[PDB]
Amino acid sequence: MKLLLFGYGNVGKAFRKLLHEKRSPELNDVIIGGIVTRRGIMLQDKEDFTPDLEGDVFKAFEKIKPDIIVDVSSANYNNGEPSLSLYKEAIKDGVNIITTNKAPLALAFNEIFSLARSKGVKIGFQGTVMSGTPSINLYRVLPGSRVIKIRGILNGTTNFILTLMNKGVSFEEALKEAQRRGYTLDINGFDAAAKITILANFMIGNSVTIKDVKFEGINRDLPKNEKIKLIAYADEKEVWVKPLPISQDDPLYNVDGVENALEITTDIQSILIRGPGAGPVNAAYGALSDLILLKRDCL
Amino acid sequence: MKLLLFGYGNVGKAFRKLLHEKRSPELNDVIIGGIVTRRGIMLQDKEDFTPDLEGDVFKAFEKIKPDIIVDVSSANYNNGEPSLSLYKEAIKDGVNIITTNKAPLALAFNEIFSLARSKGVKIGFQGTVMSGTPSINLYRVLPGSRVIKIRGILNGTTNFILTLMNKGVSFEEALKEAQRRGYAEDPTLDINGFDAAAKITILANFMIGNSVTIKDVKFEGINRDLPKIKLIAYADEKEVWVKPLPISQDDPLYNVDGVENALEITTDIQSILIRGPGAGPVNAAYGALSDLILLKRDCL
Repeated sequence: MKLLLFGYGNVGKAFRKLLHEKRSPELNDVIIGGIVTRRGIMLQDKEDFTPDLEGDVFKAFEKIKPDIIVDVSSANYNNGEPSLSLYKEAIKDGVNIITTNKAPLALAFNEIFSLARSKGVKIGFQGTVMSGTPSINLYRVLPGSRVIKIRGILNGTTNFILTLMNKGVSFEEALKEAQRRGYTLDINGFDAAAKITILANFMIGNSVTIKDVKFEGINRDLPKNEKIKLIAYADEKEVWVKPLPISQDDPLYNVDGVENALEITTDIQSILIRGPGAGPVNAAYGALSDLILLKRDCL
Repeated sequence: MKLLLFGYGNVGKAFRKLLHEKRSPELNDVIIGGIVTRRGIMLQDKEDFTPDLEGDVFKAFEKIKPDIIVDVSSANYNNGEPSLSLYKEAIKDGVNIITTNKAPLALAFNEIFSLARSKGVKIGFQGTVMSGTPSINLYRVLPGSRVIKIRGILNGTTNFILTLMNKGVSFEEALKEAQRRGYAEDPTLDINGFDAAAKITILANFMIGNSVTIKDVKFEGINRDLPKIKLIAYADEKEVWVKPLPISQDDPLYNVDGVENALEITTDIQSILIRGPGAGPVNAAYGALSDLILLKRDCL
């Protein structure tokens, strides 16, 4: 089974490493046939990217004819391209998709998944929400139950800053430190909004796009002497993201640092899952998990 | 596909109800060919149980020839019978098994699963641990990562009592309240840690892999000599135990209160925790229904 890996920053490199650690006999037959970035097309599997050809993901797709596309490229929220048209072409050609790239899903969920459903093509997208902590994939093992609402912390950067602020640290100092660690556009709540959009689509069955979500982020001026979290919320009627003061009896109170959490409420039960929501290995692991599930015929 | 439903107490009745709610198209062709209880064998799927024949689960099995056995019968921790023999006979007949009955798995996991793997038979057992809250099935979507250790709160009754004790209630008063809400009866058997030990045994077997039986678990319960304390069930490659321990405010198990259950799974890559409600007939039946759907998807 031949993969085309689209994107190769830290997540793409971590994925490649996971793949070479031979973690499941389900992946024995899996190779990376090509890697494409801004800088061109490498038609080999190497730790370091050196282009072999000039050209874009469409040229690479035609040349390689992969069985699976793994998209770990940067989210383009303006219009989702080129990943959006890439997924459509992959689906048309019977090529399964594994992705950590939120934009196409947050902009065009119903169109993409309807098209995939019709063609029997599979999409793994665990990596788009809460990295390697089952979220999408948790819902896969909650069959025959209707999700009524979801509430969570879905962004590592802002959780990390809000956690430090609660320890007496300044916004500015906290922001600095988040960046130093590998975490305007970073704190305005948008990332969480895209994530709740995807969850709302998948779990609630509410066909919404990032345009339907009321969100706002964090800043220097938030209330002092209160533990604040950036809460993402969706039910059958509304989808929003906003910073709220949280009380000690709230399950989300001690979800700190880059930890993320999702409270899923169904007809049968309310559950909560929590785990890291940032870190390239974690993101790469969400994609690896999808790849193994795909090989098991379980997406 | 034809099910044989072994047990028709609250879990079985809930299961039959969930099946009839048209919850997934995967269950379109699934019918219950028969229900068996202590009162005999009903060869029909009706809400109200009325036996058509006298006889035990083995007679029903031979008569119906089910594709799947769904075991929601009461756990017999003395020796796991008759469920243990039933599973072996089913496995050897190529009949898949969905179970909420902990006993055979707590006593003879490696024997049962080795046999199933040798025969290519599938076993759904999500319902045995944290009922409807993915636990077993959570691990099914955490592939390619070795589980190093697991820790959890696996028993609602003791957690409820300890939750009250942390808020300043005496052990005696907390137990009374537990008894008032029917969580404990002699409450001796409800608070001795055995239920948690059974569950952690199953989880250790499945997630960590080393053959362990309930006999290998060092477990103790709660009592009036405890001073935020939680009854922690723990397993790694070396050991499996249950004991009351103090938990820090930063610990993800800290607010797992009331009758809630939770499980923390630690791998090389990461630690994750899931929390849910822990016990109830509908919840347990939903664990079995989830297993059935995954079986129909061919994902067990």
